[PDB]
Order: sequence, then structure tokens, then C-alpha cells
Amino acid sequence: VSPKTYKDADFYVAPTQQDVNYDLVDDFGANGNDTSDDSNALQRAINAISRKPNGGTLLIPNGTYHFLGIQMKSNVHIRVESDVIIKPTWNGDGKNHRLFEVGVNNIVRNFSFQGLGNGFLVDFKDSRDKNLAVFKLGDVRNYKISNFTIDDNKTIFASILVDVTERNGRLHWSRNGIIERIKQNNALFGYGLIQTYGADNILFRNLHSEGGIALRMETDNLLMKNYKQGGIRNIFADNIRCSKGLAAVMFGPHFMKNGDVQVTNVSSVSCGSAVRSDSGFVELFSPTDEVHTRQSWKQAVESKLGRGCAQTPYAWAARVTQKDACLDKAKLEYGIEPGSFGTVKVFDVTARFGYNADLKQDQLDYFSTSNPMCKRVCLPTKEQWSKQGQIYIGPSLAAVIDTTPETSKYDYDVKTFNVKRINFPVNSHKTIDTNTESSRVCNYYGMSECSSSRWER
Ligand SMILES: O=S(=O)(O)O[C@@H]1[C@H](O[C@H]2O[C@@H]3CO[C@@H]([C@H]3O[C@@H]3O[C@H](CO)[C@H](OS(=O)(=O)O)[C@H](O[C@H]4O[C@@H]5CO[C@@H]([C@H]5O)[C@H]4OS(=O)(=O)O)[C@H]3O)[C@H]2OS(=O)(=O)O)[C@@H](O)[C@H](O)O[C@@H]1CO
Ligand SMILES: O=S(=O)(O)O[C@@H]1[C@H](O[C@H]2O[C@@H]3CO[C@@H]([C@H]3O)[C@H]2OS(=O)(=O)O)[C@@H](O)[C@H](O)O[C@@H]1CO
Ligand SMILES: [Ca+2]
Ligand SMILES: [Ca+2]
Ligand SMILES: [Ca+2]
Ligand SMILES: [Ca+2]
Ligand SMILES: [Ca+2]
Ligand SMILES: [Cl-]
Ligand code: NA
Ligand code: NA
Repeated sequence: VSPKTYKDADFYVAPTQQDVNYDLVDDFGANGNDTSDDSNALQRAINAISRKPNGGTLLIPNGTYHFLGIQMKSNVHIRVESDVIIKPTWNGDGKNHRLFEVGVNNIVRNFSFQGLGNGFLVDFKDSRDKNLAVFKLGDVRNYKISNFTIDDNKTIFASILVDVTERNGRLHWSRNGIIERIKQNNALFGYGLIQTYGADNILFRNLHSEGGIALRMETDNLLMKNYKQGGIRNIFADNIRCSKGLAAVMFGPHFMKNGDVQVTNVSSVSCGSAVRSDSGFVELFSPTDEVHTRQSWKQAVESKLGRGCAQTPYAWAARVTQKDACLDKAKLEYGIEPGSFGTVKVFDVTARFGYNADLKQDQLDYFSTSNPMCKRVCLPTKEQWSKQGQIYIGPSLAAVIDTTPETSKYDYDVKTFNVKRINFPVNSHKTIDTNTESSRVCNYYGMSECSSSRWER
């Protein structure tokens, strides 16, 4: 088999005529030489441009700017000079914040945001806000986002959210677009560069994340569970990389039925694996309105599905036991089923060994073959991450990890071609699947603690 080819125009079509060309500083008065907010100047620039029949271009010149909660509009095309630094404006209302929103509160068509030359910088290192995302997308079609570096500080949320939004009684999401040429430094393990929820015909290219996951196709937004609309279909990706993280590319459908995906040229250095695929599953969440405990939510679930039908709940989410019998009961009561992907193919995978990968607890038993004494693995301190057990740092485990339920009726497949490993120790794993043997060789909660230097990267 060989991969299918494509051209940029299959996804995005640039404007062939425009009405205006404005400068953020010269025409709208922003100041790139101070530490003050520039959001009003950018929002007026965007609105003035969208009011012209054929839209236009806006240049953000060299300097340092502060933005938050910007609403993008139709027919607006933003270009950013190579020495620009963009930082988030402080907002202490404790809510979830984004620098830019595209189609979340309205309809957007024909839009782009691109860095010139070798790209610019989005810097979160001086921010006190932990709940930050760079872009949140909704009802937008025919768009392009490209060329910059993100200096993260282990914030919550993935940097680019390819999400859904409600309007007129149903959900809407993005279609026809390109997201490319972005590097992220110091990401928190549970997040990373991209997270996809709802999407049709999108191309992801030249993306790299240090920590977490670069292209995380984990479709679990609760709105999609209620309306039963969303998911991703007809997705293409090329040159996706990971360093000191979980994986470069990951598939995790949760409860959603998704479509087809094609990926070429995946690489990693000191990551758990280059490619990762999780089984679909049904998880029941406890109401915030009601007070519960670990064992209290588990009991509440088994009292409806049956005994042995609920896995131990975690910070509360209870995952239904992987047994056709229980799964058939959960559908009748909650009307939910395990999700999946349609056709998925990944070509040319290269994994380079290292001692500083992000690792999950349920993966540590795979060191039994090559690292029987669990050397070089550490547990982050409570100060570093308060929920001990959710993250470990240690040697890379394999080139590919696949835990889809092969012998089950709810299985889905992710096929890999031309997989290679570099500098791995004797007896390590190439592909880990549900039949791979393992044994406990690590001290889960009593092992050595990670030094500050090792966690901070
Ligand atoms: O109270 S304790 O002392 O902590 O009790 C201990 C055990 O609790 C722990 O159990 C595991 C290890 O650390 C915490 C919990 O981790 C979470 O386990 C999930 C199991 O399904 C899942 O692991 S996974 O399956 O490998 O993915 C969680 O990760 C996922 O979470 C979301 C779903 O997919 C991803 C997320 O979107 C994935 O994470 S990732 O994207 O980074 O890959 C994992 O975090 C801990 O419980 S806690 O609620 O987190 O505090 C307990 O089970 C045991 O019985 O006792 C010990 C102490 O004796
Ligand atoms: O998409 S987000 O709103 O950014 O994240 C949500 C969820 O946060 C929201 O939850 C309710 C509805 O609007 C706000 C809150 O009242 C919003 O958070 S707020 O910005 O602090 O007000 C977040 O808690 C969860 O983790 O993710 C979902 C994903 O949509
Ligand atoms: Ca300013
Ligand atoms: Ca200039
Ligand atoms: Ca530059
Ligand atoms: Ca499978
Ligand atoms: Ca199969
Ligand atoms: Cl996220
Ligand atoms: Na930097
Ligand atoms: Na973030």
C-alpha cells in the first residue's frame, strides 16, 4: 500500500482580490514597546476589515503585544513579522481563557493567521494564568493557521482546540483548513499542541511538541455526547514529531464514531512511543451537584449495569468493564457505546531512544523485559503534580503502542508501515499490544522522586 497524495487547494483556497491592507500599530494605535493590553486595537482592526465586501489583510509589525479573548471574523487575513512576541493579557476571573476564538460565537468564512520568515513567538513563561489555549475553533470554514513557536509553562488545555459550538439547537464545527509549522516547548503531559473534537477535511503538517502529545485525536467533548454530533472525518497529516513526551500521534475515540485518517512521516526522541492507539470506551461521570467518593460512584454504577461492570473510578470518572455483556447494558440504560475510527493508515515511523519520556502507570510493567530493576524511572513530587500516579518520567518503551480490543466486536484498527527504532537497549519492545506479556518490576509510589531539573526540563 502507498499513501494518497493531495494538494494545498484541496483544503484551503486563498482570496484572489481584497479591499484593504492595514497596520495594527500605524492605523489602529497598538503599542509594541510597552507591557499594556492591545486587544481593543486588534478587535477594531478585525471588525473594520470584515465590514468591507472583499475583506483584507492586517500586518502585526515587530514588537511585543498583549491579547486575550479576540473574536475573529470573515474575510480577515493576518500576517505577523519574524521578531514579534505575543503574550496573554492578564485576566483574573478564574475562567478558561484563549488568546483567539474563531467561529465560537458567530459564523466565520475565509480566514488566515500566518507568521512571516522563520516564525514568531507566543510566550506563556511570564504568565500567572494556568487555563490558557492559543486558538479555540468553532463554526469556521476555509482557513489557515501557520508558522510560530509556543514557549509553554505547563498550562492546562492543548494549544489549538479544533472544537464544536452550539447554535439553533444543534452543533457546528470546522471544515476545509490547514494547521502547520508550529513548535511547542515545555507542555504538560495531559495536553500538548493539537486536540481534535469536531472536524472535516483538515490537513496538519510540520508540528512538534516537547512534552505531552503533538497531534491528539481524542474526541471526548461532553457536548458531543449529548447531541450525538461531531467527530472527525477525512483528516490528513505529515511530519509530526514528539520529544520528551507521551507520543507524536495518538488516537482515542472515547464514545464517538469517527471516520478516516492518513498520516505520513512520524518521529520521536525520548517519548513513550511514536504512535499510540487507545480502545474506545464508555465512561460515566458523577454529577457535580451530588457528593461522592471513589467507592461511592463505583457502587452507584454497578447498581445499574451489574456487579463487576465498573472499573475503579479515577479523578470522578467510572469506565465500564470491557465485556460485551456489560457494554450491552450500558447502551440500554444510558444510550452510549464505545467509539471508533474508520480506516486509519500510518506510513514511515522512526523512534529514537532516550531516558526522559512521559509515561503512564499502566505502561510501567512493560519494562520487565529490558529493565527488570526499573532503573532511571522517577515519580514527580507532590509539588510538581499533586495527583501522584498520573505521570512518571523514564526510558522510552516502544515504537508503537496499540491497546484496541482485537478479539472484540467493538474493535477498530490502526495500521503502521515501515517502523524503525534507534539506540534502544537489548530486549526492548517494538510494538506493544493487548497480547504483549508484562510483569510488575517498578515501585509505583515508593520509587525515587524526580529532581526539579528533570521535571522542569
Ligand atoms: O488515591 S490514590 O492513592 O491515587 O490511589 C492509587 C490508584 O489511583 C491512581 O490510578 C491511576 C494512576 O494514578 C491515578 C490514575 O491515573 C489515571 O488512570 C486512568 C485509568 O484509566 C487513566 O490511565 S490510562 O488508562 O493509562 O490512560 C488516566 O489517564 C487518562 O485520563 C484521560 C483519559 O485518557 C487520557 C486522559 O484524557 C489519559 O491520560 S493521558 O492523556 O496523559 O495519557 C490516568 O491519569 C490515580 O488515581 S487518580 O484519580 O488520578 O488520583 C488507585 O487506582 C489504586 O487502587 O490505589 C492507589 C494507591 O493505593
Ligand atoms: O470549552 S471551555 O469552556 O473552554 O472548557 C469547557 C469547560 O469550561 C466551561 O465550563 C462552563 C461553561 O462555560 C464556562 C463554565 O461556566 C467554561 O469554563 S470557564 O471559562 O472557566 O467559565 C471546562 O471546565 C472543561 O474542562 O472543558 C470544557 C470543554 O468544552
Ligand atoms: Ca501593548
Ligand atoms: Ca517591519
Ligand atoms: Ca523569528
Ligand atoms: Ca485493533
Ligand atoms: Ca481488527
Ligand atoms: Cl485540551
Ligand atoms: Na524559548
Ligand atoms: Na494550555
